Amino acid sequence: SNLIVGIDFTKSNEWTGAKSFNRKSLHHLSNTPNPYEQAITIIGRTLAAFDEDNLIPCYGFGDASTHDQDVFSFYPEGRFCNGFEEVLARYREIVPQLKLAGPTSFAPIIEMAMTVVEQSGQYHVLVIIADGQVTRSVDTEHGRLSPQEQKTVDAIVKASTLPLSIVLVGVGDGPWDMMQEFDDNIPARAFDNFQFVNFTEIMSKNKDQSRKETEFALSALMEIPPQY
Amino acid sequence: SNLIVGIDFTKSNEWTGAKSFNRKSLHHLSNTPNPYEQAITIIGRTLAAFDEDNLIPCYGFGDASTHDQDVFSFYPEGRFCNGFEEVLARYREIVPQLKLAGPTSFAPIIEMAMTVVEQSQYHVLVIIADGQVTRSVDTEHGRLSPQEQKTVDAIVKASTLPLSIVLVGVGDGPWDMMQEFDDNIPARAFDNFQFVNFTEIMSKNKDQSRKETEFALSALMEIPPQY
Ligand SMILES: [Ca+2]
Ligand SMILES: [Ca+2]
Ligand SMILES: [Ca+2]
Ligand SMILES: [Ca+2]
Ligand SMILES: [Ca+2]
Ligand SMILES: [Ca+2]
Ligand SMILES: [Ca+2]
Ligand SMILES: [Ca+2]
Repeated sequence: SNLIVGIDFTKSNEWTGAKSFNRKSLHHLSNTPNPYEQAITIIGRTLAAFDEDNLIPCYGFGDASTHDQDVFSFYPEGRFCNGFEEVLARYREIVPQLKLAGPTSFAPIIEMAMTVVEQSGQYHVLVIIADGQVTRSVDTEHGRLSPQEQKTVDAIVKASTLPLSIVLVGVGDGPWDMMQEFDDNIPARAFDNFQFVNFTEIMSKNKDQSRKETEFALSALMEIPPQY
Repeated sequence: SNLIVGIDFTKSNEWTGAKSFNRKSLHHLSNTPNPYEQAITIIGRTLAAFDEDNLIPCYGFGDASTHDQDVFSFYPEGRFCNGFEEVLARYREIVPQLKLAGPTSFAPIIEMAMTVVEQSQYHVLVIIADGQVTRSVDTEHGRLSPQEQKTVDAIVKASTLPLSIVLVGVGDGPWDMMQEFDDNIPARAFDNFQFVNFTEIMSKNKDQSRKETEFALSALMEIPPQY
């Protein structure tokens, strides 16, 4: 198995840390690791074993350079991060230059993972670290969903015929209704290829750190098919 | 959720380590951990992370004091173990005092687990065992040995509670009967019994941490989708 990492850089990260991060942006850099740093770090400690070559494709999405249309690679060319040590380091280099934007769709990151799978038909797990706030639609002229939620669901459906599992690592306050829906209720799906894990909730419990980290890791891999 | 542990102390453990443990008893104490200790330790590092309060009801069964009728608590007035570090330490304290015996049945441990569930919110019962439940050729017992029949009956009755049973198999096997409890019990409300071959998983030559997670994911594989 190999890992793929996508990181949400949309503007909603500015306010989804109201309760869980003392009204600082989830991407704020300072004396203490923000929830994205914490997740990258713990993923490195607990899930990195499930990447066979320890090379990690990392992508960002939803900043002003990509909006809801594209992703960007952490490194020029098709060059990958060497371990989650470098994932974290590169995140910290990149964050100060980014203008957080939107709208929010998972279509571009899921399409990028589909391309990674075809560059390999080997099994992959895509890990998206995100605040859960995909663009919502209040409008009957739009149709049922926002175009972002429609495109995202369509990408999740298209990916479900590939050897790919998706894991949403949720950081911040939520709400988590949309992620829980992607987790449990996408009907046109070939198989259940989306798992939601509430990282911020798990890490806030009164248990030993190492037990919290293990609870996170197993919750993350809980829907990975039997055959692995 | 909450994790309950039951450990098999029947006499078959004296021979079910013939291949996997170089002809030593599976409960042999030394300066290297036996398969029960290996399993306790890995369960503590993995599955036990979910236990809400880190207090773990622990029981043994199948020694001379309980035979196929009862379990014994690791601690006097049913005091729970404080974390899996204490589960392991207490196991090591207890084993030298036990006379391994029989017959072998899972009815007592499953009945105890039901009692625990009823007094409590999801539970996982982990039974660490060599798989050798008492068999019989004699059909004056009915189709199954009294032990196997009472065990099946307990599994079925437990299936109406928020409880999943995971058999952590240690030693050589054979694993036919565990696979049957895993896959083939008719009157059951839901599939509440999973078999994991721990000795087979851990004997593979790969990264230790990946083996442990693979073990954990197998143990949790049949938890109902709700969780
Ligand atoms: Ca957003
Ligand atoms: Ca890789
Ligand atoms: Ca799911
Ligand atoms: Ca789920
Ligand atoms: Ca407990
Ligand atoms: Ca036995
Ligand atoms: Ca089963
Ligand atoms: Ca099974």
